[PDB]
Amino acid sequence: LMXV
Amino acid sequence: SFVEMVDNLRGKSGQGYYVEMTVGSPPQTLNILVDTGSSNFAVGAAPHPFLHRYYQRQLSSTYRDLRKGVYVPYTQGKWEGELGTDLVSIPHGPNVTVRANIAAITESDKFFINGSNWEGILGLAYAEIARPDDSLEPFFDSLVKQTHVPNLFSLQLCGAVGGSMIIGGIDHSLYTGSLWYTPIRREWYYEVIIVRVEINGQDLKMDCKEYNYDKSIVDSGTTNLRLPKKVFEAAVKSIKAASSTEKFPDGFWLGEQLVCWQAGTTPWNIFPVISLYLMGEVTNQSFRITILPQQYLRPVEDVATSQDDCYKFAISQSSTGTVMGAVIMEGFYVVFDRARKRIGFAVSACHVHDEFRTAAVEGPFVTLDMEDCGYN
Repeated sequence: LMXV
Repeated sequence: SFVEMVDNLRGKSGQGYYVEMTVGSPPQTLNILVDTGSSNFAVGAAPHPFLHRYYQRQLSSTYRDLRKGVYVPYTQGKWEGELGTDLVSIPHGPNVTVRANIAAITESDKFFINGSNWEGILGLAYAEIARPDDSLEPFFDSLVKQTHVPNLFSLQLCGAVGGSMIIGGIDHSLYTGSLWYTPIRREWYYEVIIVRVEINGQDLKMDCKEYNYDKSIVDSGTTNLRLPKKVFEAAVKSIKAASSTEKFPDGFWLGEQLVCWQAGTTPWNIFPVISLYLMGEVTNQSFRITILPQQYLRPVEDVATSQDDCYKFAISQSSTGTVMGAVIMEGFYVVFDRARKRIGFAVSACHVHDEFRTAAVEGPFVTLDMEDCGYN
């Protein structure tokens, strides 16, 4: 996962 | 009353950790991913192959439309939707209800994950990086303004049962030893400053500015420990050299290819520990957090005959600065002390074990010219  | 929040998180590092929340009246239950790397509260509000349920504005009588569209792009994945407000609660959290901004996701691209079990995202970072702009008050900001909940939260992520998100405080039963604090450099992402890096007690000997190029952030919404090109390469070169007596598949060091060993024969000893030194609270003072291989070797199911222990390299390259993801957070209890602009680290009660080694948070250390480690 690689969240802005 | 923090006991009511202990163990209120589920999920893993690979697919994120989520907390149960309710939106609308009557209350609609949804699992929301905890993301300290963004500042928008958003939930699926339209059908999607990976969504088992979604927010139905039509069924909520307290829903209000802001008549504004919005989209949020992430390092990986993105979505767009319609802004509006509604009543939000956290069942296993403080006993309060607040009206917060909510982005109803109508379209998305590589955002939702198959079988993650969460249908929304809770951006806990600051308004400065909220989309469309900083006028859209972030959920946590709304909570603190509308209630007496203290301005801080802590995260205890446990790898492989679940974890805890203590909203409004620190629960001492979740950690051992002392809490060490590093300043939040700037209020946008939870930015910190790494001042030194060692692998198996060996200094990487790089300009500490490289460690924070172009910044360093703490992100529960990122799986791996991601490092700038320069740093990543040096780290891999060092890790490879340490485990050179072992043969690894092609693409393993790229976080792609999987590697396995006979059930219970994983040679952890050949993998080095990594020490990240963080800027401290006083002049010329820092402290270090030590990462064990059990943290950067993420356990994954065997594609075929699930019998052996398989893992994926959880350290990868980044072009947007260092990212201290879940694999790093899992070994500790992390306090996001917004009120005092600092982030605290302590050994977690649910830390993974090792025979001859142990994760740790140690200090104090003397480190000169730490300010020059920050990038401008």
